[PDB]
Amino acid sequence: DEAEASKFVEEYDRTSQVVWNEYAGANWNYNTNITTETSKILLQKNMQIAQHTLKYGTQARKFDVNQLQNTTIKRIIKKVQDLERAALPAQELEEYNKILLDMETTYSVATVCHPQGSCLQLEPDLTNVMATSRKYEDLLWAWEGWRDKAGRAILQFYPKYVELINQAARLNGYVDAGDSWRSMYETPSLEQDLERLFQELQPLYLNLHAYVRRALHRHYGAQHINLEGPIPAHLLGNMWAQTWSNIYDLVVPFPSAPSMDTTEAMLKQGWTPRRMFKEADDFFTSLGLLPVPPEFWQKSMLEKPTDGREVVCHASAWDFYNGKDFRIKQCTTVNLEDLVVAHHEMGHIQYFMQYKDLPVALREGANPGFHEAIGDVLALSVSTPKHLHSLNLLSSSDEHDINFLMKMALDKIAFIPFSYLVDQWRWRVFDGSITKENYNQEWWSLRLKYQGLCPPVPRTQGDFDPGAKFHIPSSVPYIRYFVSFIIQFQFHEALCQAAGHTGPLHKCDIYQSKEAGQRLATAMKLGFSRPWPEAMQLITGQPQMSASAMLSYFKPLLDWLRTENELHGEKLGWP
Ligand SMILES: *[C@@H]1O[C@H](CO[C@@H]2O[C@@H](C)[C@@H](O)[C@@H](O)[C@@H]2O)[C@@H](O[C@@H]2O[C@H](CO)[C@@H](O[C@@H]3O[C@H](CO)[C@@H](O)[C@H](O[C@H]4O[C@H](CO)[C@@H](O)[C@H](O)[C@@H]4O)[C@@H]3O)[C@H](O)[C@H]2NC(C)=O)[C@H](O)[C@H]1NC(C)=O
Ligand SMILES: C[C@H](N[C@@H](CCc1ccccc1)C(=O)O)C(=O)N1[C@H](C(=O)O)C[C@@H]2CCC[C@@H]21
Ligand SMILES: *[C@@H]1O[C@H](CO)[C@@H](O)[C@H](O)[C@H]1NC(C)=O
Ligand SMILES: [Cl-]
Ligand SMILES: [Cl-]
Ligand SMILES: [Zn+2]
Repeated sequence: DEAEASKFVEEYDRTSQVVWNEYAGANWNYNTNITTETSKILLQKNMQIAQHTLKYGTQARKFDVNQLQNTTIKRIIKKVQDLERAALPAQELEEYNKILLDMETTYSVATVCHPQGSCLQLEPDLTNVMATSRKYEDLLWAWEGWRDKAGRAILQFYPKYVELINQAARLNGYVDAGDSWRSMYETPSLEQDLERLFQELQPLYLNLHAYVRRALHRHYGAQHINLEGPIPAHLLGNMWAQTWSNIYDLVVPFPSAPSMDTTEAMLKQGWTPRRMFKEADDFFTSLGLLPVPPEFWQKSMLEKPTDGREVVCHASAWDFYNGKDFRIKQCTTVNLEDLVVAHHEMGHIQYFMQYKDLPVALREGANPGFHEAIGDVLALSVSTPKHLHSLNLLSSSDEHDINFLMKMALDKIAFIPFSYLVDQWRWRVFDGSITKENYNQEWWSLRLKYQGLCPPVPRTQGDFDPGAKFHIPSSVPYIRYFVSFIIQFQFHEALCQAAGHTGPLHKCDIYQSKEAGQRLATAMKLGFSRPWPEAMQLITGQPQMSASAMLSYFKPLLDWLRTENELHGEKLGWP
């Protein structure tokens, strides 16, 4: 009995390595070269992996995991019993694969055109408009045009996708796809736990929101900003208003303090995408963590091809399940925002390398939020003024300190409500609370409730603004990012303590700390082998998610914001 189970998991492991490697290859070849041909081969590797999954999954279900002694084998088998989409009947599976492809392709190739003028892609053209334009109408053109072309085009697919992903979930024992996604945390209290964390971050977010609102009122005019209302969603420097640091220049706390736009210095000093990834590689090895293999530099796609290929630009990190081949696919622009993204992606690679010797079933983060957090933790240290000066991107006070904390808050704090709301919407869609008649309206009620944003153009029939955000057509869960943004501060706090930092958490730089590296490595090596609180304990010395570290980091800014907002009589929040 125990021996039949051990044999099954050995067979699953050897066979999955091969099939998954093949699938990954075909997926890569489509994502880096969208053609009718690579599309065909991919829809076919889809059948190969589904047949494997069905064969092994059917077998795994014949085991009574109740009767199994060995906890590693019990866990693998329990996981393999979940077939995901391979539980679907053939016709439904083919239909589902095709909608997924059609949605991701639609998003990745959408353009927004001036009439008898040029057509702009999201990366880089529209991204650059939203980051740099300070003209209401130009921002509006890009914000609305993107939703009209990408969002509206996804709407035709999305009800059918919901039906099929929910069907698959039920066939694997869940009540709907959102139940199956939440299950990845193995935490029955997840919903409650996440709300509590979100509530802890409200003082900070509301004070940041009010401060930024006031600054936007100063630039865009009184007739366009209601000081007691939501902020128009196209003014925050980002297509989704999910991060706000591109409007730092409008909101600087101490504009008299000498400053140097990082992005401008990178370009002035001839940085390239390769240099950006090498810098990240260097931070990892400085910690005693693993270097990316030679193969990574040969095979990765670190900038947008200029050779006529059409690609999925949206940055991602890829494991080919052979313990040797790891790659990033990103349409990298030379700027600080993408340096942070590069670190993020390099964290995923780091995780893949750390757990490469586990059985493939356990080759995941402790929970999905841990996978997202690793690269972000190193990027916190990278972003410090001291570290950017060491890279020759900054030439150099309480003034500079508050300025820095505001720059950081515009990314990290502004993202909290956005990252919370995405799957609050999708969970309700999947559980049937939001129908296709109310997709958009319910999105905007959440955008208002959590972020305090309004749409600058009233939405109409046929809009499907969630479709204009990559993870929606791509079927990538989002709550991981909310988790990540909380826990990355816990990890920074712990690692700073392990490295012997004293003084304010925000002045920590863990560059070259082997003590910090070792903490991270022990945790990453666990993969998915143990309940996530064990990885949390290895890093932090305690088992809980907690907002305390993020609050600690930002406390000097909280104080500064409260004093500033009070001085101007701001009314926090909106109706
Ligand atoms: C429950 O089952 C798990 C899984 O077992 C593994 O998979 C099964 C399907 C089957 O094929 C098993 O035969 C197979 O082991 C057991 O967990 C594994 O436990 C062993 C320990 O017996 C671990 O082995 C380690 O492997 C390292 C890398 O190859 C190796 O370097 C380690 O040794 C190090 O320590 C020695 C001490 O002598 C020292 O010389 C060095 O410091 C050296 O490097 C060590 O042998 C596996 O890694 C575990 N595998 C996984 C995937 O977790 C588990 O023990 C079992 N539970 C019970 C109660 O028996
Ligand atoms: C750029 C990044 N791309 C995602 C791709 C995820 C993915 C997953 C599965 C298949 C295809 C793509 C990731 O690396 O987690 C991303 O979407 N985000 C999120 C986002 O931009 O929405 C916020 C996260 C912090 C830094 C960058 C991270
Ligand atoms: C893109 O795919 C086409 C069709 O499969 C193939 O012939 C071509 O060589 C590919 N281009 C690159 C750069 O790989
Ligand atoms: Cl939107
Ligand atoms: Cl997730
Ligand atoms: Zn990620």
